[PDB]
Amino acid sequence: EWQENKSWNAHFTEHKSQGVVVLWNENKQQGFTNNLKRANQAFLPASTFAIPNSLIALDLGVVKDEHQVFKWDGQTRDIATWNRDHNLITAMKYSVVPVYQEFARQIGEARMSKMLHAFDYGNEDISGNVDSFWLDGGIRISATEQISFLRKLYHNKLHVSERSQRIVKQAMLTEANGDYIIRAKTGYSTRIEPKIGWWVGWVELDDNVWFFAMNMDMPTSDGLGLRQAITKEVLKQEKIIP
Amino acid sequence: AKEWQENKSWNAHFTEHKSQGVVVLWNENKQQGFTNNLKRANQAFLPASTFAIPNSLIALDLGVVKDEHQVFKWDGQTRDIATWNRDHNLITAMKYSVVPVYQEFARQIGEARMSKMLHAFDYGNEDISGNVDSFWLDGGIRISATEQISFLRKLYHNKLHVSERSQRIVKQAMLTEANGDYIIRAKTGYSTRIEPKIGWWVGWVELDDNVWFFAMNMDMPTSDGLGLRQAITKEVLKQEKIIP
Ligand SMILES: *C(=O)[C@@H]([C@@H]1N=C(C(=O)O)[C@H](S[C@@H]2CN[C@H](CNS(N)(=O)=O)C2)[C@@H]1C)[C@@H](C)O
Ligand SMILES: *C(=O)[C@@H]([C@@H]1N=C(C(=O)O)[C@H](S[C@@H]2CN[C@H](CNS(N)(=O)=O)C2)[C@@H]1C)[C@@H](C)O
Ligand SMILES: [Cl-]
Ligand SMILES: [Cl-]
Repeated sequence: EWQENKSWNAHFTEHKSQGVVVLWNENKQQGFTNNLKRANQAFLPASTFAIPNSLIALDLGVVKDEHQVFKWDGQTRDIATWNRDHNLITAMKYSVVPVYQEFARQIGEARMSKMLHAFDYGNEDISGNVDSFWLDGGIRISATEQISFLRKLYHNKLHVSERSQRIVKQAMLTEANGDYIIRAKTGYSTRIEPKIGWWVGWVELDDNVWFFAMNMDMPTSDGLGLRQAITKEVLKQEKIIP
Repeated sequence: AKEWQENKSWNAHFTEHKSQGVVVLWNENKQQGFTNNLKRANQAFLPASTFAIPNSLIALDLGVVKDEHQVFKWDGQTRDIATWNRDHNLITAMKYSVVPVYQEFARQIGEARMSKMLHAFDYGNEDISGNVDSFWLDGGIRISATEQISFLRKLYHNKLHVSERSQRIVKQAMLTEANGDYIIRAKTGYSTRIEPKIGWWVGWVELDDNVWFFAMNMDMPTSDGLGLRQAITKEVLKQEKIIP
């Protein structure tokens, strides 16, 4: 079942914001959200598209492994961490769009369309060329749809190799300590309103996994740390992390 | 290949705690090694719970362990470490150093396959003499800090003669710490059945642009000092500007 817990709206309104958190308790097969409507509204994925793009690139051999180096093209872009050589791990850490656009061009439109359909990722009616559609609004996805996709990835159930799925889950590693492991991907959609932040992923515990997907209003880049901070406040409230 | 560099200033991090030991570092990009004590870096000890790394690789490659979700049920014997008295999988068995799970792996692998695969891994002295389910606690096997690094470099590069999948699963199980600055994959040990009683910590630090392998051991006359395995290692990594 799904349970709506409107008490989590306080974690957004404390920051003069609005958003949705969606949680899924894998052991109990139960979901929770503050806003069932916004949980099911589709937003541009922005940098969260790094997950399916990386899976497809690895499965087709566009990317050999997580050590392959994608050289900087020497064009200075306005995110400083993009202006250097990357591998699949650092490209995900720094959300390096130009690396992902070269992956997409090599995948090509036909194989990209077929794979996203196989993954049941995003809307049926995608539009835009293969290096741009995932930046310019040609694909969108909801927080509940991000959870369903991430559950398939966690269980190695996507229609790509087990190896591809294991490598991308390695690249998603964000935090680990003696209490929990978080595998996740941030996003920040700026090209089309509403400007939003994403954080999608899961928390591994000794005896359970909690999937999460959040998006929130992001009128300026000043608020970007709230993607992780508000999510962690909800996880702490629900006793998932200490 | 390149000369080991000795840095005796690291001894201060041991003597601060009235302790003695060795830290060995390997800079992968530069193919350069560093230690406070070249002699002790080459001294071979029982691996104790550091053996969980090769034991898990062999169990996965032979199909004794299907994957990292397979549950190893508690046998119902109450042991003195409370976290052992519960069901485990390959991830939690490594986190809690659950010897009874690893002893079941070793019995299913058996003496012959265990001896052959440690030979294939070039692991320490390759000697499994003793009980098939305790030789890494009180039998003949011995490995040095430098030998631990040689083994871990092969694992990092998927160069051991087991499947790539087996190597990726064990590296997942070794995950110890991750933040925006670094990832540590590592395994603790504490050898208490045979003198000298020692602590171990072996593994690597992944940075954006390099990997630093480490192997440390130290005298551990009482369980008091077990946190020094990680704390002394991190003081050295901080001194060398590897972590903040
Ligand atoms: C993905 O969604 C986009 C990228 N994701 C970004 C992110 O890191 O969240 C970056 S924005 C980057 C963050 N660090 C720089 C400075 N932040 S600050 N000090 O101004 O608050 C800017 C980028 C948008 C992808 C689609 O571009
Ligand atoms: C592996 O080498 C041995 C195991 N390694 C352990 C470890 O924690 O490093 C456990 S010892 C663990 C720590 N806390 C309990 C002991 N007392 S305390 N709270 O002071 O640390 C249990 C175990 C020895 C394996 C061969 O047994
Ligand atoms: Cl990992
Ligand atoms: Cl063990």
